[PDB]
Amino acid sequence: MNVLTTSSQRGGKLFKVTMTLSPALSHHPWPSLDTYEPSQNSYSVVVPLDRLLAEMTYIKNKGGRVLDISPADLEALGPPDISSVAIPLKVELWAKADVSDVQAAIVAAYKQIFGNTYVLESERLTSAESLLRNGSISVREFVRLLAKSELYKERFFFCTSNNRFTELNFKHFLGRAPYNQSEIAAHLDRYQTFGYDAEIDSYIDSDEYIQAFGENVVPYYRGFKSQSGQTVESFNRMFKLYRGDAGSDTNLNLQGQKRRVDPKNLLRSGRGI
Amino acid sequence: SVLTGDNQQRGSKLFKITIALSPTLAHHPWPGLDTHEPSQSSYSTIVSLERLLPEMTRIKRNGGRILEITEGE
Amino acid sequence: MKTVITEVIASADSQGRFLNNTELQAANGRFQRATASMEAARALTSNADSLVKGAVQEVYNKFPYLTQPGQMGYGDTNQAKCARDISHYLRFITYSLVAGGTGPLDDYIVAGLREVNRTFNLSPSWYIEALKHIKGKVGSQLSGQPLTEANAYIDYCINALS
Amino acid sequence: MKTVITEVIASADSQGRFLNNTELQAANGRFQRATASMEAARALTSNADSLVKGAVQEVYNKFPYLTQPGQMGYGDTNQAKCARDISHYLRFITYSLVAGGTGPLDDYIVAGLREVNRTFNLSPSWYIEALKHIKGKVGSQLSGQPLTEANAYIDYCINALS
Amino acid sequence: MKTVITEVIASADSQGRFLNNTELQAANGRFQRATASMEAARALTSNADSLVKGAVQEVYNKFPYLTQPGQMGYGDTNQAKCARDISHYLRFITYSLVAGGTGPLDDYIVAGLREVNRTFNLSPSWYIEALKHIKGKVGSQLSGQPLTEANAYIDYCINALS
Amino acid sequence: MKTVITEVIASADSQGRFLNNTELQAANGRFQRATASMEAARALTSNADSLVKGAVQEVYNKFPYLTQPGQMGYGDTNQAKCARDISHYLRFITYSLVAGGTGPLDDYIVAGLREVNRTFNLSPSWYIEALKHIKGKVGSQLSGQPLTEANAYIDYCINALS
Amino acid sequence: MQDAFTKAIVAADLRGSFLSEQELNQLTNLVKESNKRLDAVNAITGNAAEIISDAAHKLFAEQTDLIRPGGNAYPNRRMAACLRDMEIILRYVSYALLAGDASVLEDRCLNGLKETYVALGTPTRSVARAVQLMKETAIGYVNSPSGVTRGDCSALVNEAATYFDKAAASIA
Amino acid sequence: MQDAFTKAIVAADLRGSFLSEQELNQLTNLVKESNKRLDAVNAITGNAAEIISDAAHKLFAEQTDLIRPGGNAYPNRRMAACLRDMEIILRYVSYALLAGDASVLEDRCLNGLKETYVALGTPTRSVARAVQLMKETAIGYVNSPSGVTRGDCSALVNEAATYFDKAAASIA
Amino acid sequence: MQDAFTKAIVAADLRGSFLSEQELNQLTNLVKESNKRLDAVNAITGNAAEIISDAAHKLFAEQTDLIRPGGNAYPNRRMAACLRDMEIILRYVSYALLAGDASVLEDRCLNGLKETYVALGTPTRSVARAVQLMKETAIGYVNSPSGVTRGDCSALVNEAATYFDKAAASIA
Ligand SMILES: *[C@H](C)[C@H]1/C(=C/c2[nH]c(/C=C3N=C(/C=C4\NC(=O)C(CC)=C4C)C(C)=C\3CCC(=O)O)c(CCC(=O)O)c2C)NC(=O)[C@@H]1C
Ligand SMILES: *[C@H](C)[C@H]1/C(=C/c2[nH]c(/C=C3N=C(/C=C4\NC(=O)C(CC)=C4C)C(C)=C\3CCC(=O)O)c(CCC(=O)O)c2C)NC(=O)[C@@H]1C
Ligand SMILES: *[C@H](C)[C@H]1/C(=C/c2[nH]c(/C=C3N=C(/C=C4\NC(=O)C(CC)=C4C)C(C)=C\3CCC(=O)O)c(CCC(=O)O)c2C)NC(=O)[C@@H]1C
Ligand SMILES: *[C@H](C)[C@H]1/C(=C/c2[nH]c(/C=C3N=C(/C=C4\NC(=O)C(CC)=C4C)C(C)=C\3CCC(=O)O)c(CCC(=O)O)c2C)NC(=O)[C@@H]1C
Ligand SMILES: *[C@H](C)[C@H]1/C(=C/c2[nH]c(/C=C3N=C(/C=C4\NC(=O)C(CC)=C4C)C(C)=C\3CCC(=O)O)c(CCC(=O)O)c2C)NC(=O)[C@@H]1C
Ligand SMILES: *[C@H](C)[C@H]1/C(=C/c2[nH]c(/C=C3N=C(/C=C4\NC(=O)C(CC)=C4C)C(C)=C\3CCC(=O)O)c(CCC(=O)O)c2C)NC(=O)[C@@H]1C
Ligand SMILES: *[C@H](C)[C@H]1/C(=C/c2[nH]c(/C=C3N=C(/C=C4\NC(=O)C(CC)=C4C)C(C)=C\3CCC(=O)O)c(CCC(=O)O)c2C)NC(=O)[C@@H]1C
Ligand SMILES: *[C@H](C)[C@H]1/C(=C/c2[nH]c(/C=C3N=C(/C=C4\NC(=O)C(CC)=C4C)C(C)=C\3CCC(=O)O)c(CCC(=O)O)c2C)NC(=O)[C@@H]1C
Ligand SMILES: *[C@H](C)[C@H]1/C(=C/c2[nH]c(/C=C3N=C(/C=C4\NC(=O)C(CC)=C4C)C(C)=C\3CCC(=O)O)c(CCC(=O)O)c2C)NC(=O)[C@@H]1C
Ligand SMILES: *[C@H](C)[C@H]1/C(=C/c2[nH]c(/C=C3N=C(/C=C4\NC(=O)C(CC)=C4C)C(C)=C\3CCC(=O)O)c(CCC(=O)O)c2C)NC(=O)[C@@H]1C
Ligand SMILES: *[C@H](C)[C@H]1/C(=C/c2[nH]c(/C=C3N=C(/C=C4\NC(=O)C(CC)=C4C)C(C)=C\3CCC(=O)O)c(CCC(=O)O)c2C)NC(=O)[C@@H]1C
Ligand SMILES: *[C@H](C)[C@H]1/C(=C/c2[nH]c(/C=C3N=C(/C=C4\NC(=O)C(CC)=C4C)C(C)=C\3CCC(=O)O)c(CCC(=O)O)c2C)NC(=O)[C@@H]1C
Repeated sequence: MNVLTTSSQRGGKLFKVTMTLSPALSHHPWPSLDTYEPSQNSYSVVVPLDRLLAEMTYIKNKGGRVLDISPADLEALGPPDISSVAIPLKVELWAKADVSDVQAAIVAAYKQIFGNTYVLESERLTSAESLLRNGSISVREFVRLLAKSELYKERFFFCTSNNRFTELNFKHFLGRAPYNQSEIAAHLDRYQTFGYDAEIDSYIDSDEYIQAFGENVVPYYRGFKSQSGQTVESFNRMFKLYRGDAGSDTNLNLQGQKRRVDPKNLLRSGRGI
Repeated sequence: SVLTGDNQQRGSKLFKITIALSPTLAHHPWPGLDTHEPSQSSYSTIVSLERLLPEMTRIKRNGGRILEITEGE
Repeated sequence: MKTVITEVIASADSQGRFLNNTELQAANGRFQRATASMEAARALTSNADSLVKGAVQEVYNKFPYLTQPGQMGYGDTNQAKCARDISHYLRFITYSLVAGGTGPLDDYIVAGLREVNRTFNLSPSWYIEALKHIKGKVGSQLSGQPLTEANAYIDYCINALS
Repeated sequence: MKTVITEVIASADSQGRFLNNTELQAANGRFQRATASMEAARALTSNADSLVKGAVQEVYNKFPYLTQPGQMGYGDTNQAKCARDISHYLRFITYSLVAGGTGPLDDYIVAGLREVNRTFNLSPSWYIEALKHIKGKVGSQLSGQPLTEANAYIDYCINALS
Repeated sequence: MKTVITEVIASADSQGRFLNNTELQAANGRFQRATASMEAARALTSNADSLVKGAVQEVYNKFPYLTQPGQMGYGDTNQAKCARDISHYLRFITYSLVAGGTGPLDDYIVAGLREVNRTFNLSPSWYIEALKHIKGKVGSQLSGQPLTEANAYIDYCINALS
Repeated sequence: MKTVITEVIASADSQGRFLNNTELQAANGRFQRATASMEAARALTSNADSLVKGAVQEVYNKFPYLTQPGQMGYGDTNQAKCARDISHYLRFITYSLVAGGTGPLDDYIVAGLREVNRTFNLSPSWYIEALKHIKGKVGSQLSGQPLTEANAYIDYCINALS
Repeated sequence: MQDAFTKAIVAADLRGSFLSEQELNQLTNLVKESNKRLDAVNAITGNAAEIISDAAHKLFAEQTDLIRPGGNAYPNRRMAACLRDMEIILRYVSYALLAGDASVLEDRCLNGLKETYVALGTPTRSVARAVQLMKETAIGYVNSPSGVTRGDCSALVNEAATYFDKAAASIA
Repeated sequence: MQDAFTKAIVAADLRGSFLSEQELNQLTNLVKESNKRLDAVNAITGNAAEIISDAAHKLFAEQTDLIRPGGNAYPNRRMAACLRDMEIILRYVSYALLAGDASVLEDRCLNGLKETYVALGTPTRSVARAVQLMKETAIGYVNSPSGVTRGDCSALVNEAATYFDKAAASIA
Repeated sequence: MQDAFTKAIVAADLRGSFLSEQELNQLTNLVKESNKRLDAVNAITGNAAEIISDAAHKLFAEQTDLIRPGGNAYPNRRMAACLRDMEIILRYVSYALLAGDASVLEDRCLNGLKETYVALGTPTRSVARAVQLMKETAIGYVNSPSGVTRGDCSALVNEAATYFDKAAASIA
């Protein structure tokens, strides 16, 4: 939830704490077995740093358990600005592209395909770049090569879960976020029989890819603007998948690869399987 | 597009495919009705056998038809 | 075709880098093992036939009804095929021992296995017995690492079949 | 981090398949080699210091002007750093021997090498000499495969630096 | 779930357009047919049991050895399962008649059919006989379009199984 | 090639839109500037040679050891090259002044700069001095905006080199 | 990624130090066991299909409802998933076993798994159960092979267990 | 892909036969050379950077015009490419050398190379030249190493040559 | 796509005219047959699996070599493809049959097929053969059903044939 003050009247960094409530922790003043209000299954409190230790011990000594702690300053921050992704920009690689134009595409591709994540000089792929700019490879095909590359696998696919990798994939290859639990299930099954290459192939091959930026257009962010057959919630999920500019998909950070989109949220948009 | 070297990293027999291009297959990111590129109304690509079936089926459903198939080597 | 050597090349190639010490170490592994592998192949190759007879046979004992008229096991054509097929499995196995990888097996036998078998109503079970019976016999002519290798590959198929 | 073991896992994992005989062969290779590798590391680790002194020194002989005032080689701080740095290179090399892969080298030393060096105006050349001088000394304390291994890794850096 | 009605909605929805005459025509088709379909379902639903008994039975006649000890057909648990399963097939078929589409079948039965069957070593063949035997019986209680419908769906499964 | 004029065309072209007031404003900016730029180029072009001599020279003063035998600065071939190279830098700079964009510089000089320099062991430092020395001389023949322009471009390279 | 060797390195790195002689001796001996280690892995991979098949049978005999209409393993499509999952978990476990380190398993396979099951309504407890059932069967093979030189595998066997258990726990 | 072993297999397959004992003996001995083979490769990879650097210097001393305005190696951008290419070719050659088979080299690398060069207006002749220059330098190392057991590498040396030459030819 | 109706339209359009009364009567008649038409299709789809299975058996009994090492249907992988292809062709044919027009079949399926087969080294003759084998079996069902109202389907039967034949021809 929103927190209204970053700091207590006495100086003290507030910290939002989220717990699963337990009947002992709060109960109705009613006859019969004590029940916590259902709406507050996940309770949140903002506590000053001083009372944080005591607060957390008490929660845990009852049947409570801590879902997560977060500094109030990071919380109660604006939802990321969509300014740059509201209109993506878009890059076209003409035939007979001069030297600079090819460079721009390359850069743009690395940006979108890898997230903000930085690609070092050694990481960068000369061979693939070589092919582009003497013809022979489509922008589309380059994009396939990047997702095949180990660089991609090491960041996105080898650290996190396949559940996470799918949506990670969706965002990079298609601006969209994933809609529905089915998409996640389909990709997982594809991966088990066909393997990693076939799964990567299935996003570029998909008509949604073809319909937008089909060939010789660097992929851009379709999500954040209204798309055909897109669940309304997907738009919200795009805010979870995409956090600000200068926010990346990073194996590097503590517990780097986690799920931006909770499984339950996916279930809301659609169920059936 | 003449292959400078085997485009694909993963290896199988490769086949060059020349297709007449529908605007849909390569729409330009332009306002109004999308136009495929004039310079190439006949994109030619190199494909691995495994990808060859998916590539052809996707080409088929889109307007454009296969002008010719040639083994890439 | 997937062998140790091809893979390291592939991996090296993807990242776009020279073969460094990492990969050579791996290669070395393949070559050291080969001596055992090769031995195993010589042994299977020689006893081939006898292994095949024994297997085919077994299958029939295991599934008597196959030999009854109107069944698959019945009438020589089918028996011939049955023989042929097992020969193949064996053949490939030897190949794989020598190539030092599952490669040969994957591409000949395994890929498309299911659908073939479905469309012609070959029951995996059968093949399996064949293999098992074989494995048992091989478990006499061989020993130590040579044996171990033979098994690995034989099994690999069992798992693919099942 | 790239070692033999991690790679085969990775490759297996990508394809979505169990570790089969192919990969184990490779692993085996890494383990057999280790005995030599490990030996080499014990040797470098022991003589570390002496190697470092010798190297740093060398560099100055090779590039006298560095020690003149207003240069990089001049004034103790810099010398200290110079020492430190080479120590590092060595340290990592040992690591890589033991880990049985370039991995440790790649991630600590190599990745970002260029830009660091550019921004602080460290000339690759220097490092290189250091290494070469080292290589020469190591070429006495070691022999046979142990030696060979040591070289491989040392070189790997030379090439990355250049 | 794929029924006529859901599909046209889907198609309309994808293009982003209102349901126009095109789709309604289609829908109309589904509704006209329903009368026959519904009839068929009432007939199967009533004779369910008897159909099931008959089928299970058949299978055993067709594959005597199943009932021998150490086989799959042997011992009540298995027989119970065998019954259960066929019941299901039937159940779904009725559903599909009423829903006016294969949908119900696809999502319950067909999706994942192969792998389940593989992992538990259920032979498609069996099921098939069951179905066929059924089809034959149904070919008495029904007639004309009602019949035709019943067949269609029954077959649809045969093909999926095989 | 990146100049003001080419870019606005490009941007217009991408969006698929006519050149509107926005872009022309930009163009107007360029061409207004040109008068100064052009002046600067006339000045560099004329004194070229003298600038080059002076620079090359400087470098040697700055790095005496280069002229010693067994070094890079030593023996005429190398000196010739050294001259040639700097000429180039200058040449391009003039071009860029006239073109009214960095374009010419980017494509000739900058792209691939690093790797070339690495593979042939040219130390960026050198070039830089050359440039600096130049900048200093130019800081006499020119004045006001003409000067300012000259600097901009000269620097642009310094930054690219470093 | 990580494994036994790499790990020890990393530790050493933060101290900023060459490897302790003591520490080498961990790795030295680790090498010696290799052969055993390998065979262990080989045993799992060789029997994979079976391990699962088996575990499943037992899982469904116990929790009848999973396979009853309205349960989580019904209908076929769901059942298939359940089997697939088991396999995956196993696959990873094996990987770990070779590496000599949980990490790979924790990051690729386990992390975030639990939450998925709950949101879907897949009952975490049952999943865990399955994992154990697998464990026991697997050990069965690891520990009772044919044509291997007879010796003591316990050390490896236990480590195997642990991996399975980390799995069970984090899912549960 | 292919390599020496796999190849022999494939041949055998089309005949439909088990491998001839004679044929095994090719492979048996091929194995025995491994160690030599490896060291050869190791030598190239170890010296890679240099090999190229060297070859280049010589290439440009000979064909001065390549580096003059209007030539193909000018300006920087182009030069860079030219270096990169040389290296690639080398990389592949090495790969082949390990495999014990031209294929990999032909299929990934050489195939289409000529045509590219042509379309660009790169002078194929000069490219070929470079490849040879490389060849000689490379052999230099293969044949004169340090810390290797003394023995005869000729067999390998020649095969190396051939690979280089296939390259030279198909480019040219 | 195209089909019988749409086609007639298009023709009419280029003339710039309303549909000819004569032309309507083609379509009017076409409608009358629909029920027959449908059943025909239904028959194929219902028997699909079998049609193929059957044809294949016969194909391989005749051309033994296809399944011998060195032949085109060997090994498994290839065999699989060959089966798959047959089926596809069938699938399309059915589509056409419903549409009342070859187009769909020609454009999606037949176009380019010959050349593909050629490049691969697939023997076009044999493919064609298979198609016929299929044809006969298929007609078999179309023409001999049970529980359908008895009447004359010939007209449809022949059109079916033609489709199969277009296939045979263009492949061959
Ligand atoms: C009974 C038909 C089914 C069932 C019920 C059940 N509920 C719980 C536990 C809780 N149920 C509630 C419900 C409410 N709390 C509220 O305040 C309100 C009204 C405002 C409701 C409706 C809550 C909050 C709990 C959890 C905490 C608590 O005990 O109050 C259980 C026990 C779960 C446990 O493990 O503790 C059960 C069994 N579940 C069944 O088995 C039936 C199908
Ligand atoms: C240097 C002053 C301090 C420092 C920095 C540091 N940053 C990272 C990693 C990243 N930092 C960023 C930064 C940005 N992303 C953007 O897009 C922008 C604006 C557009 C910025 C400024 C990002 C994206 C990353 C993550 C990706 C990546 O790391 O590759 C690190 C590396 C973290 C690691 O553990 O690897 C570091 C070190 N840290 C210091 O020590 C200084 C105090
Ligand atoms: C032996 C256990 C049983 C048996 C086997 C049998 N097989 C067939 C038919 C085929 N079997 C295969 C198998 C392969 N052919 C290959 O090329 C490969 C890869 C090297 C394999 C594994 C194939 C492809 C077929 C289909 C057609 C053909 O054989 O060319 C039959 C005939 C069944 C039929 O419907 O024609 C039989 C009987 N025979 C027995 O007696 C055992 C029960
Ligand atoms: C020795 C050949 C010369 C020398 C070295 C020297 N180095 C620096 C500064 C740095 N050295 C490094 C190198 C590394 N740091 C790392 O983290 C790693 C990986 C483990 C390496 C290889 C770094 C990063 C720096 C920059 C930051 C720092 O201060 O550590 C200097 C100082 C130059 C400066 O302006 O900072 C020097 C002098 N000293 C000599 O005299 C030789 C010529
Ligand atoms: C009858 C022809 C034979 C037979 C069948 C039999 N089936 C099983 C086990 C399963 N059968 C199915 C089938 C379905 N269950 C479903 O939920 C659906 C979709 C709605 C179908 C089609 C499934 C899923 C199972 C596996 C789970 C389970 O335990 O039931 C068995 C038992 C297998 C075992 O190894 O224990 C049997 C025996 N029994 C006979 O007598 C015939 C040979
Ligand atoms: C002058 C400060 C030093 C010097 C220079 C020098 N350069 C080379 C070799 C090259 N220099 C360049 C530079 C360019 N060539 C271009 O086309 C461009 C872009 C337009 C530039 C900037 C290149 C490409 C080379 C490589 C080979 C060549 O000369 O063309 C050398 C020779 C070094 C060698 O061994 O290869 C030298 C010496 N000479 C001096 O005296 C200073 C130290
Ligand atoms: C079987 C032991 C038990 C079971 C499993 C089960 N799982 C699903 C569905 C999914 N399972 C996953 C899990 C994973 N994603 C990953 O990336 C990994 C490895 C890190 C796993 C293991 C996912 C993402 C799904 C959803 C998508 C899909 O189905 O492919 C089901 C189906 C339930 C549903 O409603 O989708 C089942 C049944 N549940 C049981 O009943 C067993 C006890
Ligand atoms: C432990 C669960 C079981 C066991 C194992 C065991 N193995 C050995 C020795 C070896 N096992 C292998 C196996 C491999 N080495 C490899 O390189 C590969 C990959 C291709 C494999 C599969 C080898 C080669 C050896 C050495 C020779 C031999 O087989 O004996 C031992 C001996 C003791 C030791 O290695 O330290 C043991 C004990 N024994 C058990 O008790 C279980 C059956
Ligand atoms: C260097 C010895 C000579 C030289 C090389 C040179 N090459 C290019 C451009 C390219 N060369 C290649 C090379 C490859 N394509 C492949 O598929 C492979 C094998 C897998 C290789 C090695 C390619 C792709 C290109 C075109 C695009 C690119 O970025 O390289 C150039 C530049 C040509 C231009 O006009 O831009 C050059 C200079 N040319 C010489 O001067 C030497 C004789
Ligand atoms: C040939 C160009 C030169 C040469 C080679 C040579 N090598 C050996 C023997 C070995 N070489 C190696 C090297 C490796 N084996 C590996 O597993 C790896 C990768 C990690 C390497 C680099 C090994 C282990 C051996 C065996 C022991 C040894 O070093 O002697 C020989 C000896 C004959 C043989 O075939 O074993 C020779 C001749 N020696 C020359 O003089 C050539 C210039
Ligand atoms: C079987 C009756 C005969 C046969 C078939 C066969 N085909 C292939 C390979 C391919 N066949 C096709 C066919 C199609 N691709 C399409 O797009 C369509 C429908 C739109 C068809 C009909 C294609 C494209 C391939 C190659 C790629 C792929 O398999 O997807 C083979 C194997 C050839 C190979 O070397 O891999 C075979 C065997 N050939 C015979 O032997 C039979 C007489
Ligand atoms: C022709 C190959 C064989 C044949 C066909 C035949 N069918 C009918 C009549 C009908 N057949 C159908 C079938 C359908 N209508 C639908 O809407 C659907 C899809 C859900 C089907 C499958 C229907 C409804 C009719 C009309 C009523 C009826 O069947 O009694 C005839 C009768 C003539 C007519 O045009 O109505 C015929 C001849 N009968 C054969 O024996 C041929 C071999």
